[PDB]
Amino acid sequence: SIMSYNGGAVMAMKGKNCVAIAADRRFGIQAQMVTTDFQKIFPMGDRLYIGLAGLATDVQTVAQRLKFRLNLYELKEGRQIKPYTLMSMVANLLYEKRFGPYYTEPVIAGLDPKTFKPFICSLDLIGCPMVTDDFVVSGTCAEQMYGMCESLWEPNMDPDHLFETISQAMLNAVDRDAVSGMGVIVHIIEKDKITTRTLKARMD
Amino acid sequence: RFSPYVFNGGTILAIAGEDFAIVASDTRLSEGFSIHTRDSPKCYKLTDKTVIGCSGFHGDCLTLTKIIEARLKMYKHSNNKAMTTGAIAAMLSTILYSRRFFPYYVYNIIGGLDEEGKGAVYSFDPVGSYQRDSFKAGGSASAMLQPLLDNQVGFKNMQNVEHVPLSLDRAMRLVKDVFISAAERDVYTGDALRICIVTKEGIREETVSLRKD
Amino acid sequence: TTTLAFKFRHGVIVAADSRATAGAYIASQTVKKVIEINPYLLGTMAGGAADCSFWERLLARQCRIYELRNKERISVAAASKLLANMVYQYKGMGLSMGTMICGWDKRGPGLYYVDSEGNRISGATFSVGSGSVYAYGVMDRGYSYDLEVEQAYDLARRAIYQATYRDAYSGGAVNLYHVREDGWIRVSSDNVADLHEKYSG
Amino acid sequence: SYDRAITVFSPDGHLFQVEYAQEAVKKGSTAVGVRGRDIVVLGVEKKSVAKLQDERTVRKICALDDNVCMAFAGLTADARIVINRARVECQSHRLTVEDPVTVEYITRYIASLKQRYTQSNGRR
Amino acid sequence: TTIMAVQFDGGVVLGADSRTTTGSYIANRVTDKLTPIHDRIFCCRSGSAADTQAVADAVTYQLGFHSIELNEPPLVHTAASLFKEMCYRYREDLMAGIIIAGWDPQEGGQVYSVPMGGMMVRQSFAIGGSGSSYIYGYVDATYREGMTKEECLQFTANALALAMERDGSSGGVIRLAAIAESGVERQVLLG
Amino acid sequence: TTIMAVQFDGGVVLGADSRTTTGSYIANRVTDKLTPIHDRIFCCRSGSAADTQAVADAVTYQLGFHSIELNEPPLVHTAASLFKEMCYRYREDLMAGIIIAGWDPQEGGQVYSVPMGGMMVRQSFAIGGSGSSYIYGYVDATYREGMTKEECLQFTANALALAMERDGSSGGVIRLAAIAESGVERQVLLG
Amino acid sequence: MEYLIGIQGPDYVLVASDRVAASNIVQMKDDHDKMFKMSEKILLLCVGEAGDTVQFAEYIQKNVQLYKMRNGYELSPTAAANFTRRNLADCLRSRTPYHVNLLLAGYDEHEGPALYYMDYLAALAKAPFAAHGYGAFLTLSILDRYYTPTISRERAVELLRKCLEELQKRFILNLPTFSVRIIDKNGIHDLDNISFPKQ
Amino acid sequence: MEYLIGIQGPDYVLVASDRVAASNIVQMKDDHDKMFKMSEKILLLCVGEAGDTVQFAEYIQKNVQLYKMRNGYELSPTAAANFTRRNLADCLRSRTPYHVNLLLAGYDEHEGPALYYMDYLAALAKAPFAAHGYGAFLTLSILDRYYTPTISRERAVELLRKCLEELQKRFILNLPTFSVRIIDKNGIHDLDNISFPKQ
Amino acid sequence: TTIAGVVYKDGIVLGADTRATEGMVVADKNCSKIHFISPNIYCCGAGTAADTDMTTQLISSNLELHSLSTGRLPRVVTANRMLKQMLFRYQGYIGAALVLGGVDVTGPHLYSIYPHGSTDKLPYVTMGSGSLAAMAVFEDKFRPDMEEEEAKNLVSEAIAAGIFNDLGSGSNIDLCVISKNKLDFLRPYTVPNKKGTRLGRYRCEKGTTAVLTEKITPLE
Amino acid sequence: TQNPMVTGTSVLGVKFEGGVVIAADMLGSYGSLARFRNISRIMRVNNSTMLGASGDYADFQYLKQVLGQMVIDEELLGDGHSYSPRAIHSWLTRAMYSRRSKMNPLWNTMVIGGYADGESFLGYVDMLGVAYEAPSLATGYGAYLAQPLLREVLEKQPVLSQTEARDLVERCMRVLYYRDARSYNRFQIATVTEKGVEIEGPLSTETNWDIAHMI
Repeated sequence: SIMSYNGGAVMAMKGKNCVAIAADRRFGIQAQMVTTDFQKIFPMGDRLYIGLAGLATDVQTVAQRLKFRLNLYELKEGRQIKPYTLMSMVANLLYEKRFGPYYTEPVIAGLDPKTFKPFICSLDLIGCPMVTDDFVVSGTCAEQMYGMCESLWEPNMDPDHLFETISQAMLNAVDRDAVSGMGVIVHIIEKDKITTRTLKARMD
Repeated sequence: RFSPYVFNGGTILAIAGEDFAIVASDTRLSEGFSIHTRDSPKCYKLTDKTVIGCSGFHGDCLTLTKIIEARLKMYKHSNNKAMTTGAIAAMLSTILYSRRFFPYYVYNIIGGLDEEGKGAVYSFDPVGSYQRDSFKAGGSASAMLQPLLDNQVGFKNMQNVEHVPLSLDRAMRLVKDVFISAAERDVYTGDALRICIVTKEGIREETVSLRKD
Repeated sequence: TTTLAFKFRHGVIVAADSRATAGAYIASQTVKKVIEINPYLLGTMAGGAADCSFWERLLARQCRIYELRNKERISVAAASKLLANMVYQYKGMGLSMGTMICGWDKRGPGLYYVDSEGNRISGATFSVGSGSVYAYGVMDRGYSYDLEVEQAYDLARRAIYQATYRDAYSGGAVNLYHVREDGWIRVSSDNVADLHEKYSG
Repeated sequence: SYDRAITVFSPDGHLFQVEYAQEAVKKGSTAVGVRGRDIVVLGVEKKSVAKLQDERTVRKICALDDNVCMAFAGLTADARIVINRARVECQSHRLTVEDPVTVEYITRYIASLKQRYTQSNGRR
Repeated sequence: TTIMAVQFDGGVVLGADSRTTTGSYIANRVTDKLTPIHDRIFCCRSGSAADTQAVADAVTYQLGFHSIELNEPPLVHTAASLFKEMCYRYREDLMAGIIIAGWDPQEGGQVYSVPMGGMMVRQSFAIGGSGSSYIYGYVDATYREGMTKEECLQFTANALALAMERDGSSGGVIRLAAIAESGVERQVLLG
Repeated sequence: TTIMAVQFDGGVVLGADSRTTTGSYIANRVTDKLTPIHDRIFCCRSGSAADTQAVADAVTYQLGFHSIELNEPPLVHTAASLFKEMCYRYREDLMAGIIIAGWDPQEGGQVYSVPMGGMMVRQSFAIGGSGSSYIYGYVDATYREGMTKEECLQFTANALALAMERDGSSGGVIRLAAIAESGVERQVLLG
Repeated sequence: MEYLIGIQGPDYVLVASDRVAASNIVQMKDDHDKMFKMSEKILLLCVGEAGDTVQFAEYIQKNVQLYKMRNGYELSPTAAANFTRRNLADCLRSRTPYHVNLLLAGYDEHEGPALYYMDYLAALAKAPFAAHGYGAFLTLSILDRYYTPTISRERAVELLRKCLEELQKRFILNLPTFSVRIIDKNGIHDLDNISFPKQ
Repeated sequence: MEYLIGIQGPDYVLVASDRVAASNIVQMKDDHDKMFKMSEKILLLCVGEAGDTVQFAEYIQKNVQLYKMRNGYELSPTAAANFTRRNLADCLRSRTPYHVNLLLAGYDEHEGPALYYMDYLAALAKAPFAAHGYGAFLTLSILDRYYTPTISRERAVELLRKCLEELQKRFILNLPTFSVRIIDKNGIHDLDNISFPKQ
Repeated sequence: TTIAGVVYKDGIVLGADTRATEGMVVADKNCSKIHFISPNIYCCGAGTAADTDMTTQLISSNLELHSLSTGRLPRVVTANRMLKQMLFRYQGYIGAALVLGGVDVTGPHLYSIYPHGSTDKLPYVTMGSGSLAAMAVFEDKFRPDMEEEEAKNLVSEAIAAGIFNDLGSGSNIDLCVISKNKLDFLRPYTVPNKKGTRLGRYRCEKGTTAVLTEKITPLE
Repeated sequence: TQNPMVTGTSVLGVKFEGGVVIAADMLGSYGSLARFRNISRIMRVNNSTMLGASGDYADFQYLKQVLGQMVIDEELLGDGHSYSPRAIHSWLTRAMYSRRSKMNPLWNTMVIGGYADGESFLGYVDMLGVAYEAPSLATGYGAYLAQPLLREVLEKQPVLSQTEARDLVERCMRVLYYRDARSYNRFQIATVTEKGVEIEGPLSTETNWDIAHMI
């Protein structure tokens, strides 16, 4: 298919007063890797990230049109954007190409800036937003990632056990996929600091 | 026009143990968007030491089961003993290949005991290739069940974790939990969970309810 | 899928990976792609896993009948010729088969390559599979006829490691055999994740 | 399709058509063969020439391959069709297993052709 | 193309048009679609022309040999069962709209319908052909239980006159046949 | 799906079924296919459901603005000419079986037929829809010149009853409307 | 896809082909042999798809060898080439037709040297020189530029040398080596495996 | 269809391509140049179909030259490579999309050497080494076999030598010659036009 | 997807399930399918989920503009006319099946809008994939002028029929009661299907995952 | 059968306490046309089993012919043995599967009711060879419309009396008359008991059209 042309996997998971996001590192064309440091998670202000998965053009294209509209928002207004507001901004951006659609599926994760409350959502390729309270996934290996998160997620998790759950959810689901792998990067954010770790995965 | 195939869903699961073999499956038969019945298991007892699971097109699963049960009788009338578990798997590989150019749309997993009282799991493709494994999951939700058992049974992707073999008690609650996660996200996984346990003394059965969407 | 085989002074080396996929889903990681026809012949699995499994089991039946009638073992040239003729009768019907036939013979080492289309060729080095072109590049650099035994083990082991690194459908563990005078001997079976820490430093 | 048992057992355990055929051999001309350690030598006798016939058309030493010669006795009509079926088999061996035919292999083809032919229906 | 059969108490009444088209050209301007099989058993044929002529001769072969062997005049249900066997075995190759009607000494007049599928059913009145769709509403309101013979000849004449006027593939002249115990009265009618 | 309009001397009589199908499922079990445009001008619509609803509102927009500007009750031929212009310009996109009928002070009752092509013709009685093919033979023999109003309500009731019984796509309940100089008498009938 | 050539002289036949066994994008084998003996003075040069070149051409070989054992003497090159044409043409209108292009070369004691030409539709042609493959479009124009009916075998080799140097100038495939035979009154003789060093 | 390579070092970028301009079965030109300068420290290497490689790549060249005349200083290699990606991606969902595969090489005074990778779908990739063409399947496995991040430019050439000798061993196309550049703190330098003598 | 509506003696009861299935995989378990239009008019959506969202927001924006200009309460026939004039313009390429209901001055009004632009006023309607199972409950047990306790009991039974008989449906049942003076929107009306409880403890501790590289960046 | 010419429609069936009841209408459609309006779509097999069918009607007369012969030739053996209803269900399953395997199917869908040895039997048979058992069955559009009405009674009340079942069928036949374009208001009800097989006459429904006065 078109989504399986480059592969990819993005997972977000909600914790107690924190939220983690993870993605793979492989860039490739249908059978053949090219590099293992392809960026798929982009910062949108402090304590608010976005992950993109799908066609590798629209990963780099939408992440630049969205940054274009975001800086004009935060200069016309005097404040940073709420996590709920960005979801309506992306859903506008994808729906304008209703018949010329971008082949990507965004995943948004971040904390609310005033009251530090987590927020996760995901969108299809024409912008149907879906907010949840436990986890959202996007990419080619979606069904493998549902078997992980339905069996491993707990309601109230400190950032230590939140890291261990989203790591074991990614290292086993991506290992079962063929066109996704070659490393996993994990961002875990919270109101005081922010933490980026890279996992020891199979380069197989 | 007339298409000869349809997908009826279903999900089977087998785990080989040290002195046991557990085979489980759902009990929902359904094609399209409708429901035919809420009671149609896939646990088929071949001998007292071998249970087969059959998922896929249900018209082929009915036929293939009756072909096998005839040939177990033809072996005994010609050799004065029952088939072993490894002999069944070598036989059924030839049966599936015999219709190479009009294949069965059936996924097969054979669980049972060997000659030494150890577990054995043989998983098949619809053409008839196989190997012996410790655990396999076949059917519609096979993409959801296989990553979970790599973590728990295979002890994969973990650090500083001791390697204890799976007991019978741990393997029961491991099976019961993994279908509850599969029934949430799969539309095909059904309502009752028929679990068949093959030991050195016979075959026990157990039925566990699920949600009924 | 990636297999390779090359012959040298001290017999024939056979190696393969163990990943079998289904679309983008990985079915298993432990598929033994070098099947054991005899105590003196070896065959690989490339393309259709069930078609290579059937027709090479059917070849092992046929070679055993030849030995009982003639009271010596079959040659490597005769064994591949039987396999090339059985497959040709189903040409165009859609068989996927790209195996190789290895084994010691009265004329020395033997290494032939049999297709489902009807190709039957000799040679010194071969590499079959989806990631076969990744195996040729590293194998052509370190190949010599006069390799040592422990050196030829390291060549074929690292050559599979480079193919699984680039190809998406290749991976698992690295099986490794050695065809000798009396018969084949299983050498080792290394995981790729263990070779990654070995070959890095 | 002529279906009739020609070769049947006797009441004392013989096959009469087989041992009647061994007397047809017992009045064909004599053929002798010995083997040396480096050169074999076989040669028929009783050419019985009439000095008005072509000497090559009456030959009874023929070759199945380069390495395999053949002599016979008995009646010559049945001989040269056993030879022509043996030439086909030793040629089709080369399309199979690449070495030329061993001399032991071609006699198992002839003897098994000759046995099952005392077993079929409607064949002397 | 437009065929019709109505029974009454003593027998049956058959009727058909006479136009045979080839796409849009009138190949045969007058056509006898009422084929005799036996002396008291007719059929009226529709659909493909070469198919229904070949089947009607094979049934005439089989029924004539059947009746000369039993030495007894054959049944209408017997003749209808023979068309069913050929139209069902060869349903992938035939386009036949056969209606079998006729008088029998044991049961009187019968009317059977064998459409293009290959089934068979007895009816009080049958109707078939391409132009038969335009007179379903007329034949439902006008039909009355227990007619005489002279009303059934009037009833099938008005019904064929309306389908011939409205359909393009029907037309020509109306052929009628009344089968009773006494014999067969055929006539050619127009208007 | 099965619509019908018959004029008499003082006015017209309209009738339609109430079944709206989606392939083989009954989407709407009761449906008003008799759409008012003006106070003495109706239309009954068939073919595509979303197409004929959109055209009937655009003509109602144009005819209402036309009559308020001339300050005079509009003509039936005027309203029929507006459906012709939209169904001909957009004949590649529409599937409409519109029949326009109604009373006019200058000419009495008129009945116009606009089929799927986009033409227009005045008739004494019109008939349309999918199930209208099965009652062509009935409506030809039963129709009689110079009926009263009470006979035309009987005449369209029996004709819709036969098509609803024989067609699968028609069915439900019969809606009738009689338009005269005095006004419009609508009624819902069954049987 | 791959190439062979047919120079025929007054009392000899000079044939040559490449040595490359191809694959998807790689070459499996660099010393392949397209040359099939049937008799002591008859060769066979077969080009086509994968399975049909090996099995059809050795099916011919078992019938030519059988003719010599049944009779004592060999076929002529004319009858051998005209026996192969019957076997394609019968198997052409069938469920499994062979798709091979070939040219046969032979010497006889009566009519001297002979060269025949065939395709995958079984048309014979007695030709003084011929070629198959896509390189035949490049190399036939050099060959009729310089051909003489009375050409010696020493300068026929250097005519073949010139005809193959141009094939490595304006032709996109690799083709490094070429095996050469020669047929005369004394039978088959191997010439030098001429090549171009790619080092 | 045709080949180029991207070895990148600690303070240099080593690029090379072939020189063959192809046709139906013949080669039109044997000394073609796939190499396009834009600045004194930025090259461009374009591969694709017939018309789009020449006209797109010189459309980029007139915009990079225009940036230097309007401002006085040149683009960075990062901004130059990220300007080209915008021009494919805008022209992709259009009536006339360009079908070219390219990789850009540059040196900067701030961040040193840089290499980027693109395809006909406009995806960027900062890579230490890359290749296009069907020969990339053959030659990437030699290159990561022997690559060191701290590799000197003298042994990087002989690494390129080894990487091209194997391309004339198991690859069916001809490819006789290869033009080599090198980019460093002093700009573009021509190296030796390395080749393999087919005589 | 199963949406349904009814008209009782005073107002309108709307109902829907909460599931969104991408392919044959359950994506969302709590997708809200009942939307806001005006303070007296709601609408239910079926079909393409992004097409129903962006359409039900455009029309709700226009009636907010229209009612604030006229200064009075909107009418249900206005929201009908805005929808079926824009869906016909897009020629059915926007797949949006809608059940529209509200209580204006003239009373309760219930519409059903098909994605080609055809509408119809009815006393009870069902849309969605499991619409056929819900219509059989309405066809057997409808009666005109019911009280709202019978109406809430009838609709929740009809939505539950699409839960247990359709594959692409089935979770908590939403309801909304619209009357002349009261608006009761309430999502968890009933929970017919729970999740089973876990048995085995899968819990891992800190240190069971190998990490290659970590980075810490403080914030304020 | 490549293309079904004259077809039937939905067939219902439900167990009760000591017997099975099956109902279906009396219409053979042809495309969208109702040609044959007095056919019967329920066959009474010997004394304790019973068959209805949907799909192509000319294929149904074929199986009516073949099963008619398999019962006649058995009963004149005097064995004291008859076919159980699940033996016929097993036979008819093999007849479907062995005929799609030759890519020439029988365009039917069949419901087998039966009461032998104190217990009820109700079996489903598909064109492709899919077969199962259930306490309630429905084919065609009845699987979408009438089948949810069957299950919600049987899950709240597992066993039924004979009068409760016959009432519950007539409600589901009314639903299929409203919401199906291929139905007809003339049906017949067949019922097995321990006493035998009884097929009732051309029954009719009672329709309600009070919502048609709602503008």
